[PDB]
Amino acid sequence: MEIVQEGIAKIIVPEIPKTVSSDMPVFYNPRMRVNRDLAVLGLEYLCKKLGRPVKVADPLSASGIRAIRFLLETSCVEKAYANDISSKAIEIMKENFKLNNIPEDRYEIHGMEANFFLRKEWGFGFDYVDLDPFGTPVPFIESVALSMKRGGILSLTATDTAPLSGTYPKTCMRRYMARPLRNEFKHEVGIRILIKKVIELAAQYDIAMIPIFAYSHLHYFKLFFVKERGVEKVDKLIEQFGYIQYCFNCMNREVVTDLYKFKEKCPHCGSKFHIGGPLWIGKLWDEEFTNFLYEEAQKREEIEKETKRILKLIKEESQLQTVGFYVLSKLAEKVKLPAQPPIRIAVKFFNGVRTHFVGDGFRTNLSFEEVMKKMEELKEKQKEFLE
Amino acid sequence: MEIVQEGIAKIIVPEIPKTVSSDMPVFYNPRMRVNRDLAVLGLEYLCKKLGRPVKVADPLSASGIRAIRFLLETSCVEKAYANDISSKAIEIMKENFKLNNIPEDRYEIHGMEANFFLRKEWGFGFDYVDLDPFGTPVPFIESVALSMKRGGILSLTATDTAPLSGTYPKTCMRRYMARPLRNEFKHEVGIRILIKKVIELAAQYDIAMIPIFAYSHLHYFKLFFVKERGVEKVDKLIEQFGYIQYCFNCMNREVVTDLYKFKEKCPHCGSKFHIGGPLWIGKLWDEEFTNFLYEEAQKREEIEKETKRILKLIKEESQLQTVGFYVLSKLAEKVKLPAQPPIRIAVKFFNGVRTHFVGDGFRTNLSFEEVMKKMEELKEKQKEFLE
Ligand SMILES: Nc1ncnc2c1ncn2[C@@H]1O[C@H](C[C@@H](N)CC[C@H](N)C(=O)O)[C@@H](O)[C@H]1O
Ligand SMILES: Nc1ncnc2c1ncn2[C@@H]1O[C@H](C[C@@H](N)CC[C@H](N)C(=O)O)[C@@H](O)[C@H]1O
Ligand SMILES: [Zn+2]
Ligand SMILES: [Zn+2]
Repeated sequence: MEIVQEGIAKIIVPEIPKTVSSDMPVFYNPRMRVNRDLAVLGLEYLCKKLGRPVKVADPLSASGIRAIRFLLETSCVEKAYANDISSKAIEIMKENFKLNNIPEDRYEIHGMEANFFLRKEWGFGFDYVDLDPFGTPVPFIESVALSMKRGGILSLTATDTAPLSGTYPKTCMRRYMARPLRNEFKHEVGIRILIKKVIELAAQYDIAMIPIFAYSHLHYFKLFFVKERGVEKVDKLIEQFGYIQYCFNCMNREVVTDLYKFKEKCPHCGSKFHIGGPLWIGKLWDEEFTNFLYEEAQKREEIEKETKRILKLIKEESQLQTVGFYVLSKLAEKVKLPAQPPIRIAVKFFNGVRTHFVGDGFRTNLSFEEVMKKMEELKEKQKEFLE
Repeated sequence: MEIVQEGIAKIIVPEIPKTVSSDMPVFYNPRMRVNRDLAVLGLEYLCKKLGRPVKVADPLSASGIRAIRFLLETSCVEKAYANDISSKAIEIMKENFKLNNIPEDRYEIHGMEANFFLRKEWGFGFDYVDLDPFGTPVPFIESVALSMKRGGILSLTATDTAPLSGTYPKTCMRRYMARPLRNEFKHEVGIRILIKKVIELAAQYDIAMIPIFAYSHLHYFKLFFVKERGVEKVDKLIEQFGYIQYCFNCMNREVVTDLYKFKEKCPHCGSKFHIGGPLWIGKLWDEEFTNFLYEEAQKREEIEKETKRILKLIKEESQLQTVGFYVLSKLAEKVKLPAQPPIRIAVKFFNGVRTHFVGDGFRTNLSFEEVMKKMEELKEKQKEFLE
């Protein structure tokens, strides 16, 4: 119905509405461009790390765009295995591979349910898997983990951000077995819950799925994991499950890994100290992986400018990783600050860094009390020097 | 190699060792007789409840004994679907169906991996599934839940009792995401952990798998679940997840569902108050289902006498359901009781009932302090009337 270009790929896709959401359930959504850019960069990383030809899986392929961009824009793909349960998805996919002049022996197209596709007796494990569902990836996690080769990377998307972010808490509990927190850093809480779920499902088979990258945008989450083996590595991951206590009155927060250590009342203002989790309380970014993504992205003209800006922000963010973050406007509303300095400047007063999660958000190693003290010191010297 | 009879069935099986464990990994284990008796009784229950022909699944069939006994010893099986990934398992299974003169249109034999077998596009859901693995059932739970019809019953076995019972705690955590308790009621803790795992895996798909029967013997667990639909029912199940605090010094125990409520020290003796769970803190037995099993068992000559005795004990036990139980010998060792009355008599002093879990174990609604008080009152009137 319509021809579009993304990166080096050209594809035929049904016409899409004048405007779409980031998680729009259409055959091809151009707003997922950043997502696919990241997936391509993540694969190139593996190309450079393994230094050999890899086999990649695209179990939920639709137009075939991801598999195609993998083949066209990375150096090491021996063969791409694309799949979709939808028959017309398949037809379109076929024509799209041909449209990009991709040799037949470079790919396989299948029309199976994704779990069956992944669990086929291939005789080999996948080095790279991109799992890109509408909604939750939960139903496919185990099959992906089992199908992947040791040291392989998973490119993952989830669009069920509403439950994970606290809009629908009972729904979140049913699917992820965790209590969410609908606060100023709700998207981070959501991502950490998702990570926990991925890890525990793989852990059932003594597979260690280590998170190495996180990205939140509007109504989707983007994660990367690397698969490893050994019960000790699984154990290490599990040890980094925990909870976040958070106060809606004053925004105080605290990480708890010791079940004996929960506090009913917020030590700051005495309001109810809510509990979020259990969830991943470890790092959201592997420094080296993240740095590579950024550097490699900059060498590619076919990578969106936005992806490059986001990666630069995430690089900065990855150097001061914390559980949760602060939002300047909300702190300001709390202490009535005369004027809010631009976030780039604001973070400096807190020895912090910007976060991609929210425009005026920031991470810091300072304690909550210290942060509030800084909010008072500022405002105090703002008012004093105001004459 | 050898012909054996179990119930009404006659089967050919490889010769087995002079002696075997309850969980012996052989083609056919006669020590699982009680397990299979229960499975047959559970199916007849469904026969009487639905009053129509049912389709049953035996995804891990081996000799075919369960499917065969279902067909021969119950009234309502329209068709049995048996499966095993092992080729010689298949050969044997075929001959066994013929040996029992079962009409061809009454069964189907498949040689697939059990998850693929279960997830086949059958065009119908299974009314009854018997899942009988060596070790953990975890890898098959989701496929079973999805394949089952609403209102269908699951007959489940697990033989990985060592991790669940606290012998291997890190292994338990990896597979079940729970801390076990290697105490006097360790097998109950293990079962409640297993139940929790089953529920949460089904919950991922908004399926409510309600436990209705539990049985622990030596090195295996036997559970029954019924499948239901509706997020509210799933919610109800999740609400019955919780923890058990237990003291190894004095055997004090307490159920905690409120994360804020954990105590570091045992309120009785001040020793460390350990935490087990999260796990199922609800009922282990549906009264009606359990009663039926017992009554129906008594009408069947081909049902083991042992199964009948066990069911009678469980019937008694199901009328006073508690989280955890006490073991007389261990309490006695604690307070040095002159003589331990037979458990049948002992339970009366505690307003309790016997438990099938352990010979001299008992359940009671009395608090720990009350139990200990009874241990002191007894011993006191034992010594006073000793002259
Ligand atoms: N269970 C399933 N098995 C296989 N394919 C599925 C299944 N469920 C959904 N799909 C396909 O899943 C695809 C999901 C899409 N979000 C894929 C998007 C694609 N990766 C892109 O970047 O454009 C749809 O094309 C569905 O047809
Ligand atoms: N993944 C699998 N898919 C299908 N069959 C399997 C799988 N793993 C193990 N099996 C078969 O699982 C069976 C497990 C047995 N414990 C079955 C016992 C049988 N239910 C009985 O009562 O005698 C073995 O016969 C294996 O061949
Ligand atoms: Zn507060
Ligand atoms: Zn104690």
